[PDB]
Amino acid sequence: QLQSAIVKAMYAATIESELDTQSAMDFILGANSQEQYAAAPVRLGGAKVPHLMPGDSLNLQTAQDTDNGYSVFEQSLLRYIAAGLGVSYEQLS
Amino acid sequence: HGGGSGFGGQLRSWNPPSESVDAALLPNFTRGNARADDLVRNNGYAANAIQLHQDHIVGSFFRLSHRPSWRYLGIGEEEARAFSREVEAAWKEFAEDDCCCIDVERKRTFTMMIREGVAMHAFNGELFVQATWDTSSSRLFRTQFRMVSPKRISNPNNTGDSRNCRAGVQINDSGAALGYYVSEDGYPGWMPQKWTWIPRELPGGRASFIHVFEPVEDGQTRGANVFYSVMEQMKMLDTLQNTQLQSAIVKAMYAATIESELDTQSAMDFILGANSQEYAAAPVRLGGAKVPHLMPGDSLNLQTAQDTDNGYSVFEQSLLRYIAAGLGVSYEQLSRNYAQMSYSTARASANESWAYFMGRRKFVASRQASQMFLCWLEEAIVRRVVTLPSKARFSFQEARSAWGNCDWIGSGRMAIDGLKEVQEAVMLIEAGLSTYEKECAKRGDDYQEIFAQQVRETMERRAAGLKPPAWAA
Amino acid sequence: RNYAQMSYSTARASANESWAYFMGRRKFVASRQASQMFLCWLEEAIVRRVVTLPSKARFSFQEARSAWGNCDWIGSGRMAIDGLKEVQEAVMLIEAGLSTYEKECAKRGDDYQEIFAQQVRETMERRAAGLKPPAWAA
Amino acid sequence: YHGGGSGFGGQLRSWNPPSESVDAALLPNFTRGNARADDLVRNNGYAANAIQLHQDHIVGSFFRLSHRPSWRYLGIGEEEARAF
Amino acid sequence: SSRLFRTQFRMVSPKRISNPNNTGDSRNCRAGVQINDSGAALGYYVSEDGYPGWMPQKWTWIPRELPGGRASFIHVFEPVEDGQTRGANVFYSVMEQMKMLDTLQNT
Amino acid sequence: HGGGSGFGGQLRSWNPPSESVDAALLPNFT
Amino acid sequence: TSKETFTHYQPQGNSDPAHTATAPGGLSAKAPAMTPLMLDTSSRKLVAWDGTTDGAAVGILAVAADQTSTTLTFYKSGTFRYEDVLWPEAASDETKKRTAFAGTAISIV
Amino acid sequence: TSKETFTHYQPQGNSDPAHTATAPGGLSAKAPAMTPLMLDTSSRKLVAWDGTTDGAAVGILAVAADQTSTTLTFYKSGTFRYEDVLWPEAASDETKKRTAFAGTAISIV
Amino acid sequence: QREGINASARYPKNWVTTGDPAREFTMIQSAPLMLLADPDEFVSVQLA
Amino acid sequence: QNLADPAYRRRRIIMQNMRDEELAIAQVEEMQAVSAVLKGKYTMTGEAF
Amino acid sequence: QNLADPAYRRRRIIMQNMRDEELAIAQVEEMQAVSAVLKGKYTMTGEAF
Repeated sequence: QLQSAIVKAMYAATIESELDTQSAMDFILGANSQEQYAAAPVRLGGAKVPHLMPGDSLNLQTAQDTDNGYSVFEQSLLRYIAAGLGVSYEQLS
Repeated sequence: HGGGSGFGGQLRSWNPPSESVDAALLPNFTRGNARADDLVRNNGYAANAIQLHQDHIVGSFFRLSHRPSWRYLGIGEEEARAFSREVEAAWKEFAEDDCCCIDVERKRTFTMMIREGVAMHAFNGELFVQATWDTSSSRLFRTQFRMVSPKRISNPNNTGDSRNCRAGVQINDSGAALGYYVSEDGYPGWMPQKWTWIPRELPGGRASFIHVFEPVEDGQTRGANVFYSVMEQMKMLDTLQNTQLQSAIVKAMYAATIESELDTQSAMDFILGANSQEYAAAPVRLGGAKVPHLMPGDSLNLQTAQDTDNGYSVFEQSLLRYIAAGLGVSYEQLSRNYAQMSYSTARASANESWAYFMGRRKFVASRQASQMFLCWLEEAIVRRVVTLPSKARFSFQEARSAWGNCDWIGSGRMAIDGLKEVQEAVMLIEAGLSTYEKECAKRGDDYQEIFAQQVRETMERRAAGLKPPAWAA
Repeated sequence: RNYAQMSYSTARASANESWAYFMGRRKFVASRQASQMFLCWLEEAIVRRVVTLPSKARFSFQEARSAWGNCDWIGSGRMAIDGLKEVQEAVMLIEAGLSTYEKECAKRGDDYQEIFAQQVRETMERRAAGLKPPAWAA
Repeated sequence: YHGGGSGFGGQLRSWNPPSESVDAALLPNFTRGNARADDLVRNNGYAANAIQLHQDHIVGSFFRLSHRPSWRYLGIGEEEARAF
Repeated sequence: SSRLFRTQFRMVSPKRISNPNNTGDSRNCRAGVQINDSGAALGYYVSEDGYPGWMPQKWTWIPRELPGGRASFIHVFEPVEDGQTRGANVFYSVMEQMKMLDTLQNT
Repeated sequence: HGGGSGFGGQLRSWNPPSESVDAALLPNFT
Repeated sequence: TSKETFTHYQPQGNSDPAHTATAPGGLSAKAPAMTPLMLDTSSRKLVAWDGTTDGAAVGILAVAADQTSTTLTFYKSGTFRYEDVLWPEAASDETKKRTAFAGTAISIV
Repeated sequence: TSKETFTHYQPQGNSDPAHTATAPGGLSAKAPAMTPLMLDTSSRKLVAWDGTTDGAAVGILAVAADQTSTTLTFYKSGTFRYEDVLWPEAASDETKKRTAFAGTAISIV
Repeated sequence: QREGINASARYPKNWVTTGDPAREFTMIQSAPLMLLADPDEFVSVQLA
Repeated sequence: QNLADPAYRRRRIIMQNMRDEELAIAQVEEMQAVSAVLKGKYTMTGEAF
Repeated sequence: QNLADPAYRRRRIIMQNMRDEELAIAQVEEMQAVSAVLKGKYTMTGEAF
């Protein structure tokens, strides 16, 4: 569950441009103006609404709930293990 | 059966390589300590937990109570208690000395050293203290102490572990510690890290080196930090929170999209306003609300984004409770999420946490403090600054435990209410099932000087001739 | 500054733990630095002779700096959450004899000798004016 | 042990912190860390709030001294100790 | 001598105390602190106030104590392990988390 | 350790200007 | 109206360090910065890399100089991309331009 | 009476690192360190640089030796001063000496 | 000499090359001059 | 049957390497000692030296 | 007769180098200032610059 949450949160947005990767990056995100593959890292400024052209899109995947019943299911299993172990569930958890 | 194979296979491939605790821990002992140090130095929760340990196990002060076994030694109570008062006064005037020279490092006091030891034993699993004789005789007591990081005890010349030499620890056949190997500092990491061998117990009866830890199985030469049960979970928690924050940053930072067929500069000028009259692109001003016009083909659509905390808070709740359970500290103490809590529930949780803390206090801080106290007491009696009773059936070196028998007083249990607990305390003392020393020790002081100061207070009050206090006649 | 969804017991617990941490840090930082500054000024005062030493001192200040200069410090105390309950606890403590004026005035951020002297003066002036004896007389 | 060895399913196979004293682990960029903390407290509301809380609760408005000399160690009378 | 007391105080920022000329760090010399073999602090190389940063800053050596035992300089911190000279700021564990939080506020 | 660079570069560029409070204030004091 | 595309300058393209050296120069024209050079056949002076004498490339100029410059400073090592360095028009083949500095501490990416 | 100057021996002229390597040696006679070297046109052996042949200079000897040394250790990288190097008397043009080590990681300053 | 270890028995040293290739090296330095005051004290013979 | 991580291999190999270097130092010390008190005409020779 | 350690010797030479470096930089700005307020127009030109 930790791994799935990590990956689903980490992949936040995506680009659907017909052009090359670096052109898409420096015309949708920005960055460039480097010092010296790894593509290019974009500095975290503010807003910077981009402009698009037909055949190009930016999609921000909404992901989903990181704890869609996982907490309550784990709580039930914790009650189970507490009963098995003979100690109070509240003290255990 | 449950441990055999697993229902429908399940754990058919998992079978831990059963070996001793030393075999489990030692191969990656250094790496585990390094990872624990990284977590504690770069994680907020780990720092909070170690701070909680520091404040609860010993608190801000530590008072000695030396109760020698007069009955065991055949010593009269009067001289026993007089000697106890003398040694208590000497120890209290020596430990908190502003000289700060209780340690040769000259940067810590007695309580600070006890807290350092508690902390490094908590996040490493063990504590090492060395007692030395300063050559300078200007001080009445020339005995000082030095804390040692567990990583400083290691096999000289990177030699492999043997039957008797395990990680720079030479032990007898019975497994008792005999000698230790220590290294000087390695900063910067370019000069030799030489080695020095120190006997744990000097033949004179004094303890040159003391290594205190809580073993979990026989033959365990080095303690293991409690972090081992939560390493990966807390690291994953930190990574998840960080990447979630970054993703929220990105999703919020991208808000609107504009698409057009003509030039980007002109499109932004004619849609977002921009400052074309003046790749810098075209930053725009932030004035009043504005509405643009667009011909077909162009479109400006804002992005609905996505809820930045879709259950991440609940996942954090569960992970934090797991980490707290692994650490042995209460969830509310660790996370400071004191919401949805009732009086009875909070009281019970604080009570169990306090019981665990008191157990750890007795098993670590009290023991090391008593050891340090007896080490100092040996020099004290040798220099005869204090005198044992002449009728001493046994000598000090014979009955070190008996002569140096002592307990300790730390920070008291601060009640959530206080009113109920102190009504309980006064009802206890009036019912007679408890006593003044017990309750004063619980609160964080000693009835002896409490009564002495009460006498001082009533004497001052009667001298001033205003009102006797509620203890007279 | 988000004091929402807080009940009395949880507020008490959070305040108690935070205050314990603060008092510990005070003792371990401010007390140390204040003691060092105070002893550095005290030695200057003692060599300037503006203060008087006991004649039969077994040891001199140079070797007994910690002994002569031993002191404690009191900052602003734990401010009350309710007040009425705290003063009830204090008065029942002093009635039960389980506490002392020094440490209760300490936790209230006061000095026992100072308050005693002020009470003496107030009682004296009240008697002189013939208004009413305070609740400490004879 | 087992968790600190390599991690579940590899996972933390690249996490290999170097084992050194905090002096070796901090002094290289000690000034840089102090600069980061200083700028953070100077130009963040929350850090300034925390610092203000520390300042106002660690000591408070006043700070009184109570000199309690070791009169028992010095072998001096209580009245002389109190006068001193 | 206009005052009865000759003692006066002056704060020293941690930046004001450092290795002279930003040189390396030896066993006895670490970040402008000269210590003995056992690690006890002996002397300090305090840089003068280099404001504005144009005039060449100079370092001055000061013993921790005078020969008479007077503590001319006082260094107070909470060490975390043996052989530690300079303390660690409390914020050091949460710097980047709080920084990213501020960036999130702005964005 | 965390003061160096952070997670995956992260604050790879944040290098605040260690300086006096006067250097922080006076240049933009007015 | 008046807009520009701003980018930083990238002398390097990798983590290989670049080192410099100074040698007497015999340039006859204004040679701009980042220009390849070669040795003189007779006087063993330094001249701009013509692009025709194959295999005689020695280094790349660091700071633009002129005829009056007795000595010139040139990178004796490092990596450079294709477009950052200008080339003489005599060298007209991409392969020749790419491999002119082969066998020396100068590399082209 | 006798005046003796204490001077620091600093062969390197720049911070650029200097590297050492070993190769078969065919020294004709005694030769101290900081000596230009060359490859025999036929036997591919290392010998003292003539001082006249162009481009023959390759490396700088690192340790004194003689004909008995089958293998010689020499510098292949770094920068050194004109005076710090003992050159063969055949070399007589200052520009030639300066540009002799052109095209290799050994440079003069 | 940076740490004033000019006189020492041994000297382990550790570092890693920078740049694109990152490889670690381990070093040891010393200079023994095993000596004896009086050679005449010992007598060496080759049996035959 | 029980693999080890590359970093564990690193620590093992570096410990072995430092042991080997220490053994080499012991070798050269012993060789110098035996040459010295075996002939008194103790050479000190080697390439790159 | 009173010989010091080579480590302290290195410290001494490092201090001497620092002082020489400081004098060298100071004289540069001194020349800048004298050129500036003696003729106004002021050009800077160095080898490899």
